[PDB]
Amino acid sequence: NAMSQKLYNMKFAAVYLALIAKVERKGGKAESVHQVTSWLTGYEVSDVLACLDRDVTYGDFFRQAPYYVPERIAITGKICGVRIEEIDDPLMQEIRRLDKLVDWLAKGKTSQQVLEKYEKHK
Repeated sequence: NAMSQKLYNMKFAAVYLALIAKVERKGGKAESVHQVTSWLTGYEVSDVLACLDRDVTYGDFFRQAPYYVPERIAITGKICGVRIEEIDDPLMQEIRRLDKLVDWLAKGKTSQQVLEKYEKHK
């Protein structure tokens, strides 16, 4: 429930491990989190894991994402109290899109089901 830009300067590793803990507490798997994070940001799963041993901030992880996936614009709706598509701050908006993907995992979707939700075909 970190809502402000104070989030950007919190350490990546602790913040990301808390996402995983949420999913594991609800019977999901750490690997599913890595998979949806990789999909969203363009980071390889191994890249995400390497960041656990760095002192990079959560904000700087998102600022340096190699390739945001086009289908992420379809990640709409509410999370952490606010409408994702109406978030003005572009960095917070990507962060909240990850929170939405992780919410699906905490709610029992596999990463395959989450990707299938947002990948759009002609």
